[PDB]
Amino acid sequence: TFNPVYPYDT
Amino acid sequence: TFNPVYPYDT
Amino acid sequence: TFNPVYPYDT
Amino acid sequence: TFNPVYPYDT
Amino acid sequence: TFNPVYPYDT
Amino acid sequence: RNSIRYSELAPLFDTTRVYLVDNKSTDVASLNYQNDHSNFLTTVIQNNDYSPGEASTQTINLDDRSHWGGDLKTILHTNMPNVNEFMFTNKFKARVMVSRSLTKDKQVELKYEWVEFTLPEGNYSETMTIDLMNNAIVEHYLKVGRQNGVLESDIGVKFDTRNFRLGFDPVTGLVMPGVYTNEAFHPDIILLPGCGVDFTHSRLSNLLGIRKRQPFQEGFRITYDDLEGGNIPALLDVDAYQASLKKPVIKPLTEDSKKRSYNLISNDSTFTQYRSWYLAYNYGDPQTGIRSWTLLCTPDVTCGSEQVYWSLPDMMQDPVTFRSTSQISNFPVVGAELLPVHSKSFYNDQAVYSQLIRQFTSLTHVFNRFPENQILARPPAPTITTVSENVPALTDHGTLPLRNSIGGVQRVTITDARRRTCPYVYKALGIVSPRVLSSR
Amino acid sequence: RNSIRYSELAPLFDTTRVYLVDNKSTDVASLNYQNDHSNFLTTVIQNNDYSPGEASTQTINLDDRSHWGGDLKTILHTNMPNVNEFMFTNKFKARVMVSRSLTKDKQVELKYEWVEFTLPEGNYSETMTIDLMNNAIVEHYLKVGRQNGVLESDIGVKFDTRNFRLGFDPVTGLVMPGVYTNEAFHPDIILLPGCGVDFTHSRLSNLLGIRKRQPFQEGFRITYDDLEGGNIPALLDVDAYQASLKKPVIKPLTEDSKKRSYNLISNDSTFTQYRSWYLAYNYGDPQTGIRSWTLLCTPDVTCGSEQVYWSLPDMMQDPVTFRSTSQISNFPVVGAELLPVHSKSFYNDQAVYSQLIRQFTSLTHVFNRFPENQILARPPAPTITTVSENVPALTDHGTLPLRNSIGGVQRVTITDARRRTCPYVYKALGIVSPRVLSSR
Amino acid sequence: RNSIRYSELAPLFDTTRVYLVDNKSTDVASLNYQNDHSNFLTTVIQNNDYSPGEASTQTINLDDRSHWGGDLKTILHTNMPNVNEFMFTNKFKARVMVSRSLTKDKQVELKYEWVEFTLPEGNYSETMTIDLMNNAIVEHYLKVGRQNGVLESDIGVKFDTRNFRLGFDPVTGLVMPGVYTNEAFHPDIILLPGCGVDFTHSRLSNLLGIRKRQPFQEGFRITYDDLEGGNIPALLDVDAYQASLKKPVIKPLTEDSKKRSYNLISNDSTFTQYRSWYLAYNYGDPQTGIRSWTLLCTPDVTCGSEQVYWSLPDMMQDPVTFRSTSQISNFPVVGAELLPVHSKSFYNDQAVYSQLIRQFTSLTHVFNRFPENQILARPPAPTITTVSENVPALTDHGTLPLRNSIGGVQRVTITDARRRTCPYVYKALGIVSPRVLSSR
Amino acid sequence: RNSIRYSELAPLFDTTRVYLVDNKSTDVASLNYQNDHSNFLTTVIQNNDYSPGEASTQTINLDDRSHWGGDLKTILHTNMPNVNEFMFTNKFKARVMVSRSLTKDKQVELKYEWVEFTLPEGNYSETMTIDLMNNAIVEHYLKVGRQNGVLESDIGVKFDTRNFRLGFDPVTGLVMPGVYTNEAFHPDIILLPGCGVDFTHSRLSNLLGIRKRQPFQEGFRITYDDLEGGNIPALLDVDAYQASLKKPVIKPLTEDSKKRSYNLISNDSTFTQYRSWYLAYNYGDPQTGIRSWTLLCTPDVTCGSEQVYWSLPDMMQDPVTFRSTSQISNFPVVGAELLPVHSKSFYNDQAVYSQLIRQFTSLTHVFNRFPENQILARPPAPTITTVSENVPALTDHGTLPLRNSIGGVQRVTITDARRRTCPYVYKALGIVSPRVLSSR
Repeated sequence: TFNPVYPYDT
Repeated sequence: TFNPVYPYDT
Repeated sequence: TFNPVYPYDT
Repeated sequence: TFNPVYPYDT
Repeated sequence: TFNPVYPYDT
Repeated sequence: RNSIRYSELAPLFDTTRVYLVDNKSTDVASLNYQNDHSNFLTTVIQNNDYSPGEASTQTINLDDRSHWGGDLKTILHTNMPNVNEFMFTNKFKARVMVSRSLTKDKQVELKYEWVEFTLPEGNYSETMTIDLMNNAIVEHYLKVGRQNGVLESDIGVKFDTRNFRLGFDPVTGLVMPGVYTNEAFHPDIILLPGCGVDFTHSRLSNLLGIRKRQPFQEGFRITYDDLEGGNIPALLDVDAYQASLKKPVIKPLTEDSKKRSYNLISNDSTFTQYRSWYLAYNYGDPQTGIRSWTLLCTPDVTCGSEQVYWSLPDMMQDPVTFRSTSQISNFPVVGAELLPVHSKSFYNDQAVYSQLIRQFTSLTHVFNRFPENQILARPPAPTITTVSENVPALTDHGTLPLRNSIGGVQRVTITDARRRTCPYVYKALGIVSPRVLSSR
Repeated sequence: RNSIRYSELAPLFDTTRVYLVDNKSTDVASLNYQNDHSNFLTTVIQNNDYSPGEASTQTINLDDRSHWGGDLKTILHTNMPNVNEFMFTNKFKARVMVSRSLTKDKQVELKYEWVEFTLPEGNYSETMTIDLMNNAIVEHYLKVGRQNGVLESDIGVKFDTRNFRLGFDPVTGLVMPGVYTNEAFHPDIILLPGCGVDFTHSRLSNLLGIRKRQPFQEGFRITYDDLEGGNIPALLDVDAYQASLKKPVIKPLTEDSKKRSYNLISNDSTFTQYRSWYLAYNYGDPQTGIRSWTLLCTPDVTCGSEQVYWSLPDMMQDPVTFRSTSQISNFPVVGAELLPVHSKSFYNDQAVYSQLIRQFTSLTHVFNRFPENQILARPPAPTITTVSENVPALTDHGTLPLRNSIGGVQRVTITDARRRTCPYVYKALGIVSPRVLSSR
Repeated sequence: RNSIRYSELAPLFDTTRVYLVDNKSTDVASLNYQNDHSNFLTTVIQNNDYSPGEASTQTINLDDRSHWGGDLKTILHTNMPNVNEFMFTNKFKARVMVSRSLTKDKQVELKYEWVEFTLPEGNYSETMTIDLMNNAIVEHYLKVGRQNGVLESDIGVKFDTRNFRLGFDPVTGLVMPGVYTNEAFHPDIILLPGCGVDFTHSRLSNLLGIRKRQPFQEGFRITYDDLEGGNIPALLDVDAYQASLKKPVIKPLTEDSKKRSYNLISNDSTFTQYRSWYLAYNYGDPQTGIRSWTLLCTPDVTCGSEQVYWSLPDMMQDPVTFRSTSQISNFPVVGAELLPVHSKSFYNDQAVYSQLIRQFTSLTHVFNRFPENQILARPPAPTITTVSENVPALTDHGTLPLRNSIGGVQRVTITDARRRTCPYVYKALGIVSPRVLSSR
Repeated sequence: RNSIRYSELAPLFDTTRVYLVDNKSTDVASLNYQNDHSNFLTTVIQNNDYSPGEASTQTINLDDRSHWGGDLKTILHTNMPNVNEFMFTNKFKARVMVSRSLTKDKQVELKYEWVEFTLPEGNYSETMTIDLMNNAIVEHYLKVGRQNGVLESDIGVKFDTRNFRLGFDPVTGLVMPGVYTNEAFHPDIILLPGCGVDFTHSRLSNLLGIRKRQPFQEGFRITYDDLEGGNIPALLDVDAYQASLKKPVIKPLTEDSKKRSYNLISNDSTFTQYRSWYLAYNYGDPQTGIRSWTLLCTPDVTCGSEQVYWSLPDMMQDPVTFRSTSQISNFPVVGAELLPVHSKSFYNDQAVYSQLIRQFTSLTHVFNRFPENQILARPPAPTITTVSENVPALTDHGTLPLRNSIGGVQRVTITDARRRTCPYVYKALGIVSPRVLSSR
């Protein structure tokens, strides 16, 4: 339940 | 019979 | 015997 | 034991 | 024995 | 002999400086409020004590025995948009087709009408401005055209920028390449039978680079009918000709992918019903064509160098023939200066290699909706785009006569050609340096 | 009659030159120290013997029998950052969502609050400045948002630069392309219900190119509520429509990859709850909308041409109404000049072909964190970026009255609009050339 | 002593300002109409009452007892095209081959003739201008050449821009690389036996950057015969030589793909019949060649800085030797100024990497029709293109004598070198500030 | 008192304007003919009647009782080539190897000689200018070198632009990377034993950006011997070292593909016999090396801002010490002005990514003939190329004394530093405005 707020996929 | 007036193909 | 004067090939 | 200090790989 | 002085290969 | 006195301070002699400036913290609060940097009040006082207004009571007195004058240099800075409503660059009338109908058994009823399209303020660059225009023609078709017959095939009026005639072969009567050579030369406007455009109330004309050879005759209307001689020739049926190797040639491509008709005048002629301005100008009858009364000119995005006039009603004497009044839109003028806008020019060989890539860059073919039709296609971006750019202008007017009693509060006013404040002024301020001129 | 005497040197006549300069090796050592190039002392003496200070004793005497004046040209050079704290371009208040909660059984409790984000001084270019702002909105969400409910889906306030409305179809009620056409037109700010931004204490406003039509009314607050008419329309469900070939169309894409909601007002409406300034301006009610009290203007990175005032308290007579004092922030002014900063303009068709490549170039999608959401996406880079650039200014003030006894040490002082030294001055120096004006 | 009176208004003293401006709403309506911004009338009155014309009755009187003069600064702005008819940049005579025939049993009858080709106004940039020229040579061949014998192989006259001689080997007598190194150095014109070009009536000469070392001798004709020494050498048969590894070498490629002959003088010589100007200049006899009477110069697209003369017939005294008349094309002159056009320079390393891509970008090889023939190929685009750019000119003439009685309506007139209005003026206006000079 | 009379026309007072202009249709025909825009005649008359020449009889008389003077502003415009013969930028002496022979049983006989190579006028840009030079070194080898022994391996003299020393390792004694890091820093010239270059009669020196620290000592000769300390180090045998993983390292690559020797001083040393200027300057003994008597400077393509002098022999009085004569090359001077040429600077990150692509773009490796040899390779193109650009110069000289009797035909003459007309002038013209100065 932690949003890194970063699209690691792409 | 509706022209979206937009070439969706390409 | 007509020269279109244009290289259609390429 | 000599460091050329240069990434020859890439 | 003639040097064209030009790298024709590449 | 030549003093300069103020309330109760040591008298000064020969010259000094009074400053006209908007910024002052005090006056902004009180004085101006409902005003703007083009019509404001300001205290010339500059003395820390004294409540503005109470300042207004005081006065700077230039010795009475002599007629004074003052050098007036000013610093003007705007930030007006290429395309906006106030300058008349966001609208433009054009006549398009409204309805295509099947009538009274056998008649084809075409109904055309004039309509004024508007643009969304700002959007600089010339090319893009063109696009925004073409788009507005469309946006309208979307709200009226289609839903009343009229196909895309018969969209009247489109601003392009190329020489539909480069391929052209004097014998064939066709653009051999099978494609209107995609390079940009100058803006021009293309029309279909029955329609056309009007700029009577718009400076955009000047953006396209098309002007009347007789400016003062208010009335810029360019009809289809006017674009005599010079209808975009047709395309060779490149496919037929080649595969066929008599020779097909005479075959002038009638449609295209997604089958749109190139409105050819007749089953015979090599010419299409599409008329191009640019053609008529240099390819049509020079004595009677359009080249007779219009002029091919350099674009210029600013749409037209306009001037602004200054006025300091309460501080300078009224120039020769102006009469003093209190009507903001008639104050006497003391200095004229071009409105701070230049045409910066750039190089983007990336144009049309970019339109090509720009289309993928912009997730939509919004401007290129008809990527097949050689006409309705998206005009080529020209190398060398222009962009209106705002620049501070350190101008300098001459010495002007002064009143020998300068009021505490002076009124500054920058007006435009038609005499009206100009909303786009961010900073205006001037420095006056009085000095003797003769005696009484 | 018109001499110019000094200690014990041959008398000079008619004119000469006194130099005001900071550099001098001697004085820097002693005199200024705790000062800077905007408030310093300097010896006008220029005689190799004599200890500065002891120089201070001496004086340049312009013949007493005449009132003198001197031409004052100066060389000013700064290097102030586009975005910094002193000029008020590193902060800006905006109201964002703080908490999203499940309350009192059935209530959805939304708590919004104002907060002031700051930027890291320097970072020029307009586009990038935008980005840094958007990033600061985020950086905050990272410290408060998420850890209090509030999803990304409902991030209030984001500065973009495009025309969410190009695709729009007057019938469909949707942006047919399924994508908000990715081209940059002008900066604008988008808001979600309940939030908004405030620039009351910031010049960044001027960077976005959005100004009040009535400047002097201190108070720039632009609420969601203000952006009436002109909520970003929604996207066509391009997938559904096509695959479906009734016709789905009415289907307005509700989310996106990684499923984020486009906050649509209701299960029906084609409009989203996202309101755009740029839209309200030219797409909303002209008489009551925002176009009524704000003005769409050219960007300008400098944030606003501001002026600086000079003062040579110990060498020029005090101009008309200034009174002599010793309070550095009230010295008399003798010359005004715009603060040395220009807007250089460039062309980068590489923009958005570059954002596309820039993202791979920069090893992180730091600015583009939401590469799917058509809104929260990273605004398109506009072709034609601007960059504040510092430039030396060889200005020229007029002849100003002088004291007939010039002190050995003169004090030079450059102030700004609000009257305070300006830290960003690297070089300031002037040349004065006295000459007669009349006699006593 | 030095008054300035008007109808019935307070007298003014020492100086003031009369404004010459076209814009005025009233006068445009009435006065000018059939005129343009280069020959118009304007009321100097500036008093809101009074019907223009009735204004014409009134007069501004500068005190009679003194000889007055006025400073005249003006603001001129054009938008004239690089290539247009009025400036003489749209035409140019050249001699080409008309017919190739089989005659009187064994004779080869070659008939050459002079002909004047024209260009489509506007089309800036130098390189492209070249192309448009080369194209016009072709367009003609298309209407006469082919249909009268003459093959492409023998097309006379082509403007190129490279150094056919870089590869050249002093022994081989050939351009070893087998290709004329495709880089652009300077424009030059290539000719075949018997033909040539003439610029006697064209400024395009100046665009190519080729001028006579003795300008005033009207008559710019550059024949094939003139380009002595310096015929483009021939290409090594790269294929033969290599595959052959005696050594073939001596083999000078006689044709190319699509088999076009490189017109070699004889079955022996390494030289071709193609003569290049650029070669003759620096590779031919310096004492008798072409370098003897022509000069290699920097291009310059403007085609030649020309000047325009102002005239205010009804307001300034007629300068020294001009006599007063009413013939618009002989009015006295009061100020000269260069015609507002500059050469902006850019960098497009994209050139020739772009010609390469430009050809795909432009859907046609319209300019490159012969992509094999090393000669007739499309000249390389040079890095650093130039483009005529229009710019407002804030010029300043000196103080000029005035008449002591200034008419209500003044006539303004901007003329060109040959004395004729200049159609390309969009804005012209001036400010005059009278002042005393001596007494009677 | 202060009249200005002409033949029989109303007398004029206080001032006016005489115009010096070449264009006039009449005079060009008759007068000048064998002249050019730098030495021509012109009638000042400006009166439509009267045959020029017969005009010559008339005279403009400035009242005799006073000494007059006139303001002289001029408009000068050239178009002189970066590299041309007249300015001394098309030639340059260098000493190269002529013959390599096997002699008197065991001797290796090396014969070196000085020779002057020339360049083909025009070819701007600095980088390219370098290339053209290097090419001329070669072109010579092609006519003498090879056919007399001397291999490519031992080609003396080559202008490069990089820091052969970036890779260098203080222990290894080699450029570890195995390649001289291909980036451009400044032009420099490399020499082999026994040879060198001389610029004594050439401004190209200034193009390379290498000047004498003592200019006036005519004699710019830079021998191999001079480039003491600072011979290009050698390359690591990257292949050996790696594959070998003692460690080979000490192995300094002796040749390259196509086996060319890097002339290493001995089987031991890591240094090559190739000496680089750039190295000697900042890497050699500062007290005795080359940095002692030469200076590393900014390039500048113009080759050196030179000035031109004006002269109006028949209209202005001869300045202080000039004596009046009739020898065109000694006329008195009345105004000096820099010759209208600037250094426009551009950015081409495309350089060396372009040399890489430029080579394919140009169908030949004409400049890069030795694409393997790390030395003889083609120097990297530097980011930021410079290009001489011609620009009109609106200069302004001061008021100069006039003769009280101005001849009908005045002679105008623009000279250069060495006093000789300058062929590259396209337009020259001036405006003179006489006015009183005192009386007799």
